[PDB]
Amino acid sequence: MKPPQQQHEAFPLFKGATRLPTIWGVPMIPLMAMVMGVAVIALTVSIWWWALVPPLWFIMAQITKNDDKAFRIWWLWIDTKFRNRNKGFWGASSYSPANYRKRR
Amino acid sequence: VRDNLAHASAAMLDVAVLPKPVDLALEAGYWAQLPANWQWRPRPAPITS
Amino acid sequence: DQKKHRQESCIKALEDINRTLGQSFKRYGAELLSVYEKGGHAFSAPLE
Repeated sequence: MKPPQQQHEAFPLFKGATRLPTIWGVPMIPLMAMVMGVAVIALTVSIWWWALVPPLWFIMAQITKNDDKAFRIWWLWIDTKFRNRNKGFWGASSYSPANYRKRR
Repeated sequence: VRDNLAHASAAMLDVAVLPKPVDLALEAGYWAQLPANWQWRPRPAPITS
Repeated sequence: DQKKHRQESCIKALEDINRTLGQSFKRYGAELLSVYEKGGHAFSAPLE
């Protein structure tokens, strides 16, 4: 059927949605992760390796511009469905209902 | 359940809100339903009240 | 088997399209053409 529809009276929705706080067009938290990683590489192997910044930084800008919140999804997956140990045994990631906190 | 998901996607697209099935954050979304869980929400996007 | 998978995916998608068009042509008197049988044999309506 046709429940209530629009006739240009619809309440405006502005596209300031998910315009995340970005510097150079990239969010703070993932760019800081890249800074930490490249700093680790620079301190570990060689010091010529702050040239690893612009390539991955540009690829991250292209990723963020297309799909503004990819990194939050990435971190959620990594934290939850990647940590869960017995993925293989169950055929799927499962959490026991009864609270077996290793106590007795 | 996939058939119903495709149906729901068609329904949402009919009213001009482009949906994309959650694939990597299925568990995060499913734990984002319980009230008082902001740390588990996949895509929080600010909007007018 | 994956040819079959593509088969049901396309059939279901197109069948949803057909239902939506039928519901959208209520005032247009639309009629989806389909197989009809004459004399113990299958005669196609679209093929005509």
